[PDB]
Parts: sequence; structure tokens; C-alpha cells
Amino acid sequence: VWKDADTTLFCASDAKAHETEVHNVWATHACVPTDPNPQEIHLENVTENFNMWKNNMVEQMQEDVISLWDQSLQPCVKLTGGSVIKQACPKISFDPIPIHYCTPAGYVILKCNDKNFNGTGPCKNVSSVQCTHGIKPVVSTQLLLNGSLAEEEIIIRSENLTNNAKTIIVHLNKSVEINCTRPSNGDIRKAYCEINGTKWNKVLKQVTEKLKEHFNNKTIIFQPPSGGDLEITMHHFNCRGEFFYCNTTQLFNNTCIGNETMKGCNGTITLPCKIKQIINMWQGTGQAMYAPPIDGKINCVSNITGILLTRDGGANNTSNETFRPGGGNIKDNWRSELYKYKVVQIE
Amino acid sequence: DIQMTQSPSSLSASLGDRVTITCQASRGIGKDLNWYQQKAGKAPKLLVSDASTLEGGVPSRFSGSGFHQNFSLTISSLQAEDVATYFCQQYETFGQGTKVDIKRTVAAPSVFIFPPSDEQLKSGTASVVCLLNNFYPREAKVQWKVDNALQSGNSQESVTEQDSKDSTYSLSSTLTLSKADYEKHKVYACEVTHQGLSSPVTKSFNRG
Amino acid sequence: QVQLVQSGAAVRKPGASVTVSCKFAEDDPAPEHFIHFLRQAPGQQLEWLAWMNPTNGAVNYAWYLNGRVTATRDRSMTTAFLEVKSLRSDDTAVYYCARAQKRGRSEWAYAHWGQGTPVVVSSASTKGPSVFPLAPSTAALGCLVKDYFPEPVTVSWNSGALTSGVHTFPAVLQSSGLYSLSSVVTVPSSSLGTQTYICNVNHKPSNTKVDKKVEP
Ligand SMILES: *[C@@H]1O[C@H](CO)[C@@H](O[C@@H]2O[C@H](CO)[C@@H](O[C@@H]3O[C@H](CO)[C@@H](O)[C@H](O)[C@@H]3O)[C@H](O)[C@H]2NC(C)=O)[C@H](O)[C@H]1NC(C)=O
Ligand SMILES: *[C@@H]1O[C@H](CO)[C@@H](O)[C@H](O)[C@H]1NC(C)=O
Ligand SMILES: *[C@@H]1O[C@H](CO)[C@@H](O)[C@H](O)[C@H]1NC(C)=O
Ligand SMILES: *[C@@H]1O[C@H](CO)[C@@H](O)[C@H](O)[C@H]1NC(C)=O
Ligand SMILES: *[C@@H]1O[C@H](CO)[C@@H](O)[C@H](O)[C@H]1NC(C)=O
Ligand SMILES: *[C@@H]1O[C@H](CO)[C@@H](O)[C@H](O)[C@H]1NC(C)=O
Ligand SMILES: *[C@@H]1O[C@H](CO)[C@@H](O)[C@H](O)[C@H]1NC(C)=O
Ligand SMILES: *[C@@H]1O[C@H](CO)[C@@H](O)[C@H](O)[C@H]1NC(C)=O
Ligand SMILES: *[C@@H]1O[C@H](CO)[C@@H](O)[C@H](O)[C@H]1NC(C)=O
Ligand SMILES: *[C@@H]1O[C@H](CO)[C@@H](O)[C@H](O)[C@H]1NC(C)=O
Ligand SMILES: *[C@@H]1O[C@H](CO)[C@@H](O)[C@H](O)[C@H]1NC(C)=O
Ligand SMILES: *[C@@H]1O[C@H](CO)[C@@H](O)[C@H](O)[C@H]1NC(C)=O
Ligand SMILES: *[C@@H]1O[C@H](CO)[C@@H](O)[C@H](O)[C@H]1NC(C)=O
Ligand code: NA
Ligand code: NA
Ligand code: NA
Repeated sequence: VWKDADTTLFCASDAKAHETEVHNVWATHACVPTDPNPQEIHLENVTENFNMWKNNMVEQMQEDVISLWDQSLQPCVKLTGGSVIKQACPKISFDPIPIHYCTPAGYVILKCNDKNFNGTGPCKNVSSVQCTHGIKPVVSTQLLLNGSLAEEEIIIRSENLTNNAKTIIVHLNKSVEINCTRPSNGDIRKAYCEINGTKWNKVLKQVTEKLKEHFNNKTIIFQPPSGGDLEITMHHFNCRGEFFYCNTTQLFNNTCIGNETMKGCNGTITLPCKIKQIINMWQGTGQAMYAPPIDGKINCVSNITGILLTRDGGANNTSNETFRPGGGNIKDNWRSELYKYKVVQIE
Repeated sequence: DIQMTQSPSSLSASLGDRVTITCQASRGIGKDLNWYQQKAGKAPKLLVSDASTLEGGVPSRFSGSGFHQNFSLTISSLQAEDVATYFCQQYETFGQGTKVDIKRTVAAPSVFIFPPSDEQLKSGTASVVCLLNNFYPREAKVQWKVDNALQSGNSQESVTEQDSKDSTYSLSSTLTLSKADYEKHKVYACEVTHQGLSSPVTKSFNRG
Repeated sequence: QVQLVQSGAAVRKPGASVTVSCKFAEDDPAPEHFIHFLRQAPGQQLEWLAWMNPTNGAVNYAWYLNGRVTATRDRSMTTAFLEVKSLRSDDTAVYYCARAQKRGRSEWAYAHWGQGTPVVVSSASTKGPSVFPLAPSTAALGCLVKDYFPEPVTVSWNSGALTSGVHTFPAVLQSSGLYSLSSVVTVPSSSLGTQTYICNVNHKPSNTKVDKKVEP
């Protein structure tokens, strides 16, 4: 017997103590080592309700990631309200590592194992664990990177699909690689991401078909973001310590999704990106300025494992639904990895 | 995509009466429905959120209930200040509204007709006005006849809000035609139909 | 349930733009509720237009606005701005901003409202009213206030001394694009011949003043 409860979790990781990489450094002091042989127990004939959208594990991960960034990614200048902080801003080593979240004594984590569980409601196949799987704290917009994949079908998650003010998370069942490069030796801030067009359009087609199931077979349309700061109108992420902004107009290109045999739908899709020194902080604390990019080839090869979407509002839309990349906030990135977990207190 | 059917479209009740309005949703919506009050010339005011939670400050006479597809808003003991339009909301879609009115004893309108002024005719236009004063209920019909010829399309009217004390309405109808069209016919008549009348009423004048 | 503060009334020609601003906080935790914009045309239903996330500028525009609308916020994230481009006559409406209460998780339950910003789109130019008498036959009388733009006019009788039994009707918009209204009052039939009745008309938009004596 038990009941849903909130408590202070602790983290575990395989961080390297001698490493200068900032995630390793944070985790060496903030987390304990991993349990070699973790215990998992199927709970027979147990049904349990989950809600990924009201899950306090998410708040705790958020605090941790904010704290990691606060002590690892100091800007040269920080502009908050009327306070101007000019500090030092050395280039760092940056590459996220898996972090496990673990319950204390008296508590345990219940884990949903239903192959197509959508994040809310009853789970039929439930087990108990002491820690979650290893979650990389990847901060990105629009595209979810280096995450875990849905086990069977593509899955659509939302607190309310009919609610245009609620974020939609698409969880992919097959990853698509995005290869982002800032070459050496012409602006030093100019960069680009390559994506296999054949591979991407196949997946996006499956996503549209999945959305058709939820929206009454209506015509499904993708469009670019309607507005907002560049962090959200573009695919924004951090590669090797540098802040990338990539234009995703070409990824959401209805032309190639109609399945129409069309020219150039195959082959390499090249997105234009910029490395920016002046950024708005995702932590919500105004503008920060950093030093110019390091010299040499800057390269990040990531797996796209998910997509955040917002759906266009307006009553009587009758014939179609339009979705634009980007949605919600960075907490939703953690929700996409924590959706199948919840904490309970053993009584 | 959702469709909310709000009913009735209008109602009238005496002070202290119980009034309820319903909204039916074309699809299950759980409890995601809010209710608003809007008075003439003012912004809406939230009364109830999440189907049944009464908002702070709102008088205790108001209540909402329902879930899934059937939702209601109730005013126990209607008050003068409750005269308003009420409507439900489900995300960006609103119900068509319900105009609440205060019920009084039926009252026929005093009808008056005003010919245009000599001053106005100099400008080449002629406005004839028919006034209906202090009647109830608000529904009323007005037709213009010019030499027994039913006048259509050249007419506009305006109605006042329900009066505070006597709970009555007033309406004006204005007939617009050219100066030339005015100096052609002799008899101008305002024909009124209202419940408080056993039979239609006609006020008229001879151009002269 | 504090009121939000919106900018003042505006008149625009078809094709032009307008910006409606809405102060929703002071320039001094929990996630910020989006700011919503809606409009209501004269004698029409309330219509949702957009929301805007003041934290990052995220927006959602009603499909039927065809991208003619943009919503932004200032740097301190305390004032929202709604720009409507390529205005047409049927954009004429009172525009509102609205917001859920911070203490609540009902994102659409608009506890906070602005006072409203009237926006009028017309090809018509500013013009003072003509005032004609509605001569008496208790007896009724009044003034016809015709052919003005834009709203509003104000009307009093005998410089305010006469308030009892006065009905001043809502203005109607004529097919000419100009507004017109009437103001009537009922009085004793013995008053006529001795008591003077004068409607006083002001039209601020044109700085026009009219005083019209009404007699049989
Ligand atoms: C939707 O729900 C509303 C209320 O939220 C329902 O209204 C009620 O409908 C029933 C008949 O279906 C009425 O029955 C009443 O019973 C009481 C005794 O408990 C009696 O005093 C009344 O005279 C009446 O016989 C009830 O009056 C009515 N409530 C009202 C009008 O306020 C409605 O039926 C539902 N509509 C659907 C499901 O389509
Ligand atoms: C679960 O129920 C099934 C039949 O419903 C039963 O065979 C099984 O033994 C139950 N679980 C146990 C015993 O843990
Ligand atoms: C998820 O599944 C549950 C079934 O209990 C359903 O209530 C909910 O609407 C589903 N959500 C989505 C986004 O499919
Ligand atoms: C991914 O899910 C889609 C349905 O959403 C399905 O058609 C496809 O076969 C799945 N891919 C794999 C590798 O299971
Ligand atoms: C990534 O892109 C760079 C630049 O085009 C290329 O040299 C490299 O081989 C690519 N890597 C992969 C794994 O595709
Ligand atoms: C892109 O992916 C498709 C689908 O697997 C594959 O057939 C094609 O060879 C790839 N293109 C490359 C690797 O250039
Ligand atoms: C949608 O289309 C499928 C065919 O792929 C059909 O079986 C289904 O009933 C349709 N309706 C809805 C609401 O999805
Ligand atoms: C992305 O690129 C397209 C075409 O290259 C451009 O029209 C659009 O404005 C760009 N989006 C952003 C957010 O820069
Ligand atoms: C590649 O693109 C063409 C359309 O231009 C399409 O017909 C084909 O199926 C795509 N992928 C393949 C053949 O794997
Ligand atoms: C969509 O992709 C086609 C290739 O099939 C490309 O030629 C076109 O530029 C794209 N549409 C856009 C960018 O609007
Ligand atoms: C994703 O993981 C790969 C492999 O560990 C890494 O090289 C890459 O930089 C990661 N991408 C991001 C955005 O963290
Ligand atoms: C990306 O996905 C492939 C399999 O699809 C896997 O081999 C690779 O390790 C992944 N990269 C990650 C998880 O960083
Ligand atoms: C929103 O999701 C809830 C589940 O939390 C569901 O009960 C409700 O029907 C949904 N609302 C709408 C308007 O579909
Ligand atoms: Na918890
Ligand atoms: Na922010
Ligand atoms: Na107009």
C-alpha cells in the first residue's frame, strides 16, 4: 500500500571526478554513483494513474539544470532588470551526461510500462524502481535531442489536445540524425545542420498520420512559428558550449509530406544556423553576453527523438489543423523523459 | 471545432425568481467550461470557472454545475443588477449568449410620429421618425407606409437598455428618403405591433 | 481581479494599421499566464483573436485573422501590444485584453479584463453633426442629431436642468458611413408656449457645439 507523494529526490550518475567538462563537474558533487545492479519489481494486477503534466519530479530536475547552468555557463555580462554584472567568461568543456533521479528511504518510483502510454490516465503494466533511467539534461527548443524513443508507435502527448494553449509533445519511435557544423578557416558565426531528407520526411509523414487519428482525419498542416524570441522561432541548443540558432523552415515543408513524388524531397536538407554571443536566457533572467566562438571545427551530431508543437487556435476551423514547431517551456523537455514515472510514499 | 449550444437565447424573470441557463457541448469537454456576465458598454466579468467553481467576489446567488456535455448556470433570486447578457466559454469558443431581462406587468408603447423639419429639407434629405415610449416586453414591430405602400429597406431603428425603475424600453424608427421622394406623397404612417396592443397602432400625418 | 489598462480609442482608414497596448503588471515563483486579446463588434458576439506568452514572446493567432495580427510585449514584460494590419471596415470593434488569475490553473478563465479599446475603421472623414428639431405634437419632442463622424456625441437638455424622461438612443451607422442618433423627452402639454426646450449637442472629435431650440 502507498499513496502519491512529493519529496526531495537525489540524483545518481557515472560522472568522472577528474573531468573538467561541466556536467561531469556538477554531477561529481551533486550526485552519487550509480547502483551497479538496480532492482525492478513488476507489480502484478496493479493499475495506477499517472499524469506527466502534473509531476513534481519535473520541477526538481528543472532546479538542478538551472543550478548546473548558473555555475557552469557564466556570461561575460549579465543584464537583469537594472543590474549589470560584468564577470569573467572563459570557454568551457560542455557535453551533457545521463542523470538518474532516485527516491529516498520510505519512498519509491512507480514506472509505467504500457507500450503506448500517452502520459495521462491508467497504466496496466506497472513496476517499482529506485531510480529513473539516465536522462541527459539537453536544453533545446522545437526539436528534442538525444532523448529516449517511444517503444512501439509514435505517441502524441498533451494535457488537452483540443486546448491550443497546451503544448503537444510528439514522441518518435525512430530517431533522425541532425548533424550541425561550424567549419574552420566567411563569418565565424555562420553554421549549418544537415539532415537526411528521405529519412526525415518519412518520419514527418508518420507524424501527420498520427495527428490525423487525434483530429478526426482533418487536413494536417505544418507552418513555421508565428512569432516570439529567436530562442523559440528557431531550433536553439548548445553545442560544445556555443549557442546555436537554426532555421527549421525546411523541416516543416508540407510540399514533401503529401507523399507526392517530388524533386529534392530526398537528399540532404541543409538548415542555416548562427552562433550567437548575445542571447536570452532560457532560465528566464534576461539577456546574457558571451565571448566569440572557439576556433576550429565545431560539430554536434544529435538524434532527434521528439518534437514540441503548438496548434493554431480559432473556433470553426472546420477543415484543417495547423501545427507550428516549438511550445511550452524547458520543463517540458524533462516531462518528455519523465512521463512514465511518479513518486509514491510507502505506508 | 467544438460547438456550444446555449439556451435559451433570452429570458425574463421577476425579482427573486430562479433563473437557469444551459450550454450543451457537441463533444465531451470534462469540466473545461467558464461562465461570464456582460453588461451593456462594459467588459465581461468571470462568474464561474471549471464548470462549478464560483469566482471570488461574485455574489453567492450565482452557481454553475455540470460535466461532460451538459452544463448550467443558475441565479437564485434574480436582482435588478443582474440584468445582463450571460455566456459560456470553452477555450476560444463562446456560447451565443442569453439576454436576461426583468419581468414587469405588460405595457403598451405610447407612439409618436415626427415629420422632418423645414430646415432639413433644404439639405435634400428627409428623416421621418416614429417613437415608441416606455413599453414592455422589448419585442416590437414597426413598419412604414407611404400612401399605403409598405416601405422596405430605407429604415433604421434603435433601442434603449431596460430602464432602472419602471423596467420599460423605448425604441425609435427613422425613415430616410430623398427630399424629392418626400414631396411626392402626402400620407406618412408609422404602423406598430406590440403584445400590449389588442391590435396594431398607426400614427400618421399629411405633408401639410 | 484588478482591471488591465488599455490605450485609448482609435480611428483608422481601411488599409492602415493600429496598435492597442495593454498594461497588465507593474515594473517591480510561478509561470506567467498568457495575455489574451479578443474583440467585440457592435451588437455582435465576442471573438477570440490571440494569446501571447510574455515570458518569451510566444503567440497563437486565430486562423481567421490571416496573419494580419501581431502580439508583442515590452522588455520588462508588463505591457502587451496588439498590432492589426490591413484594417478593413469589419475590423471595427471594441478590442479587449484579458488574463487568468495568477493563483489559478484555469488558463482560459479570464479574471482580468482591460476597459476596452474602441477601434473604428472607415473611409469617412471627421465631421460635426447637423441638429434638427423633432417638434412636439403629455407631449413628446426631441432632437435629430444627424451625419457625424466618428462617435461619440453628447446630448443634454436645457444645459442639464432637464434630465427627467430623457431618452437618448444608441447611435446607428447610416449607409453613408456617418452616424446618426435621436434624443427625445416627454413633458406636460401645458409646458409648451411658456417653457423653453433646447438640446445641447457636443461633438468633441470635431470640437463642434450646437444648441437647438425645439418648438411646435
Ligand atoms: C442538463 O442539465 C440540466 C441541469 O443542469 C437539466 O435540467 C433539469 O432537467 C430536469 C428534467 O430533465 C428537470 O426536472 C426537474 O425536477 C425537479 C425535482 O428535482 C422539479 O422541481 C422540476 O420542476 C423539474 O421537474 C429540472 O427542472 C431541470 N432543471 C432546471 C430546468 O433548472 C437538464 O434536464 C439537462 N438537459 C439535458 C441532459 O439535455
Ligand atoms: C493476478 O490475477 C490473476 C488472475 O486475475 C492471478 O492468476 C494472479 O495470480 C494474480 N496476481 C498475483 C497472484 O500476484
Ligand atoms: C491519453 O489516454 C487517456 C486514456 O485514459 C485519454 O483520457 C487521454 O485523452 C489521452 N490523451 C491523448 C493526448 O491522447
Ligand atoms: C513508428 O510508429 C508508426 C505509427 O505511429 C508506425 O507506422 C511505424 O512502423 C513505427 N516504426 C517502428 C520502427 O516501429
Ligand atoms: C557531419 O557533417 C560534417 C560536415 O559536413 C561531416 O564532415 C561529417 O562526416 C558528418 N558526420 C556524420 C556522422 O554524418
Ligand atoms: C538517407 O536515408 C535513406 C533512408 O534510409 C537512405 O536510403 C539514403 O541512402 C540516405 N542518404 C544518405 C546516407 O546520403
Ligand atoms: C479516419 O480515416 C481512417 C482510415 O485511415 C478511418 O478508418 C477512420 O474511421 C477515419 N475517422 C477518424 C475519426 O479517424
Ligand atoms: C527561415 O528561413 C526562411 C527562408 O530561408 C525565412 O523566410 C524565414 O524568415 C526564416 N526564419 C527565421 C526565424 O529566421
Ligand atoms: C524519395 O523521394 C521521392 C519523392 O521525390 C519518393 O517518391 C521516394 O519514395 C522517397 N524515398 C524513397 C524512395 O525511399
Ligand atoms: C519544400 O521542399 C521542396 C523540395 O521538394 C523545395 O523545393 C521547396 O523549396 C520547399 N518549400 C518551401 C521552402 O516553402
Ligand atoms: C547528443 O549526443 C551526442 C553523442 O553523445 C553528442 O555528441 C551530441 O553533442 C549531443 N547533442 C547535444 C545537443 O547535446
Ligand atoms: C542515436 O540513435 C542511434 C540509434 O538510432 C544510436 O546508435 C546512438 O547511440 C544515438 N545517439 C545518442 C543516444 O546520443
Ligand atoms: C481535457 O483533458 C481532460 C483530462 O485531464 C479531459 O477530462 C477533458 O475532457 C479535456 N477537455 C476537453 C475540452 O476536451
Ligand atoms: Na513527485
Ligand atoms: Na525566458
Ligand atoms: Na465601421
